[PDB]
Amino acid sequence: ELLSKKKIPRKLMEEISAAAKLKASRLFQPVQYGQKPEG
Amino acid sequence: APPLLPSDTGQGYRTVKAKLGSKKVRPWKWMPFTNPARKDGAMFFHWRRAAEEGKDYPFARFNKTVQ
Amino acid sequence: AVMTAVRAWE
Amino acid sequence: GPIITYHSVTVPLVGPPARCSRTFITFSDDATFEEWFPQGRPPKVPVREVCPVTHRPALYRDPVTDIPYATARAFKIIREAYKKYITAHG
Amino acid sequence: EGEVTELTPCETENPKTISHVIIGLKTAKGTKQLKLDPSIFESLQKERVEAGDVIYIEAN
Amino acid sequence: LLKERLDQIYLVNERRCSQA
Repeated sequence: ELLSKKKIPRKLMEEISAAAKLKASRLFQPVQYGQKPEG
Repeated sequence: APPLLPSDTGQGYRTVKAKLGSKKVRPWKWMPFTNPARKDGAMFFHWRRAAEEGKDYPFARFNKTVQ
Repeated sequence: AVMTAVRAWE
Repeated sequence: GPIITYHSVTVPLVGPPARCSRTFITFSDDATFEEWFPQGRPPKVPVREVCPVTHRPALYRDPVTDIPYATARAFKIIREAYKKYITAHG
Repeated sequence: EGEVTELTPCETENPKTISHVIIGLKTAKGTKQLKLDPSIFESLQKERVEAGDVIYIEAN
Repeated sequence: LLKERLDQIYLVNERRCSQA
């Protein structure tokens, strides 16, 4: 069923024809207790 | 035997590192409070959170005399 | 010799 | 060369006579012994990581920023933040 | 049965010689140390037991 | 002639994915 669903149609074939170890604290601020995290 | 007190980090700090680092504590204040059970209006002091400043004293609800 | 050492160890 | 001696003898019981059997494995050299009996420190309990976007139990970690996340929306937000941060940094 | 917490051999003088191999096993109820016959050292390495492994040892 | 190659690829792939 997965293979039937995800078979490539012809048009897609025709069209066809940075890592670094960061930390969560470095990018995103911590959230105060009792508050919904938002990002 | 002694009472069991709750605490995190009993299973080690390392395993609970991410949870503690994800959050930050709310601010507490040494603040004066009005006790409406008192008739004089004297202000004593509390350790309370900042958002709770100025809220009605909860222990004042106990105050009611025998008729 | 051997027996005494066996007992000492035991 | 290295030899491992398996030795089992009668030994007298303590509080024919009362006897019992006892075994005395023996090793020739310290190298073979430490090979056969490595004193391994117990493994550390893992960090129970949490998603910094939604604060849910972490299910994944992004290969690029090495930051765990728990949903596709978290992944999109994290990658947008990473591109903005790499632009600001250089 | 339990999770392995230690595998320290007990050295001795022969009347390196070992007279016991101590295994510490942990379950949700608690922890126990066993004073096993040294010959069990073969089976421990055969099973490749290390700290943090759940094992079981039959009495017989 | 890449069109014919794509047609052949698509036909074979559709035949191969069709059967359970």
